[PDB]
Amino acid sequence: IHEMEIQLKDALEKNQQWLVYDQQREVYVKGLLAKIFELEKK
Amino acid sequence: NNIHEMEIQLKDALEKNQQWLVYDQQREVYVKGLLAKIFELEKKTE
Amino acid sequence: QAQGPPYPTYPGY
Repeated sequence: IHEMEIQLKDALEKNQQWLVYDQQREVYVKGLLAKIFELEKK
Repeated sequence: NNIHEMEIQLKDALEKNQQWLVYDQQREVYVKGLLAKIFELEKKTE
Repeated sequence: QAQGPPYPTYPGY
């Protein structure tokens, strides 16, 4: 069918987006954790 | 069947995207905690 | 090809 052919790439496209977003978010979270480490040094 | 290979395929992707959503939602909760800690520390150290 | 998260739960949650 073609409703699921669409559903499939919709799902796969969204998945690749998650991977991209995740690595961006992880850089952001590491930054917050690093800032806390620095602030704790004081 | 090609139809079955595509559906097994869709189910896998949907599951993985739902897992990513759960994971990211938990990260967002964790982030709120980090931001609160930073705010507290910044006023404590001035 | 599709990938899920590194862990089922986010570290620290």
